[PDB]
Amino acid sequence: PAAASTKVLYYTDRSLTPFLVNIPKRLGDVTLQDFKAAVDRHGSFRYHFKSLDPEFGTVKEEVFQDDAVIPGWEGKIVAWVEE
Repeated sequence: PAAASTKVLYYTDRSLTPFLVNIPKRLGDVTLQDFKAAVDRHGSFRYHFKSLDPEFGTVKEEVFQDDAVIPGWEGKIVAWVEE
């Protein structure tokens, strides 16, 4: 009966070292607004997520809408947060 959880790694322009945070939701249910809340960083950002495209393989996909579902990579989320 354990609560849902997704491991989230994200890179910012400032740091060469990525940040690690956990979101209390199942991958597939996690939305951009969930991700933004975990990051909790004000400013004008773009958000790219590591994803598997069926034609091109590993890609970075951008997500715009707050209610939009975040793609995962090997059951986790790997993200780039760019100012």
